[PDB]
Amino acid sequence: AEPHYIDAQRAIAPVDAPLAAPHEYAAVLRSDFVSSYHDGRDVWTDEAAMRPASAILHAHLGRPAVVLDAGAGRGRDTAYFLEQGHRVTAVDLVEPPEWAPLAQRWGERVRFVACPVSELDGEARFDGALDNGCLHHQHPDAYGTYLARIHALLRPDGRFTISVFESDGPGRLYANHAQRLYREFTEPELAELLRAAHFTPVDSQRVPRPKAGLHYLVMTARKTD
Ligand SMILES: Nc1ncnc2c1ncn2[C@@H]1O[C@H](CSCC[C@H](N)C(=O)O)[C@@H](O)[C@H]1O
Repeated sequence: AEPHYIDAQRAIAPVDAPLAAPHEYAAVLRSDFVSSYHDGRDVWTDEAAMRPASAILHAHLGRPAVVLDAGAGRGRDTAYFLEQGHRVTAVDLVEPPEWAPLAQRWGERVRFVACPVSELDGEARFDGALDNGCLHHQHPDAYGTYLARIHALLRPDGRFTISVFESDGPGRLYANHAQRLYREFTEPELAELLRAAHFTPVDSQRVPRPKAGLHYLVMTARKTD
């Protein structure tokens, strides 16, 4: 494992020290994201390779439905889902200004919550859920609880689409300069993670990131019976 650029601006380096505890890490996570959005360093928002994941989830729903956007950022995917007729709940640690014009355009069809995914209450509220680059930044000890919340929030026939950084070789854990964690996955590794979280993968796509010279891995799953 060697340091490498993960996006236009950020080089990430393999973690070699003991990780910050999950409680401390939550603050590191919020701090980096709020600074990045404030500064306009959210280079993911306008990356063209980020657009296929939402269309993939819609294809697996096939109808207007109720969709959770977990880690929704500025709302690009939320707008995409609303344009298909979905009702959407968008959740993020950081509330950006762009949620207001979206609320104006879509009214009661969109709901926004500026909270961690883990704070979402309820069960069986959504037909679909999209994680477009959120899970792969969580503390590894929090993957299970994060995915279990998604799993519980989905209805029995729910679909979950997740996009992560694709690894070249066995996936490793890295950190950016602000100490945000980045996990890259192989397809077997991501499938194994989902199966352990009681999801059964039904599709997976390697989405090129041409300007970054990398790929996203976009996997869709149902609940395991
Ligand atoms: N535990 C958590 N709960 C809610 N949002 C989180 C989170 N951890 C990270 N995030 C948010 O996850 C997003 C990852 S960046 C991707 C943003 C958006 N999905 C897009 O497609 O552009 C950031 O907006 C970050 O603030």
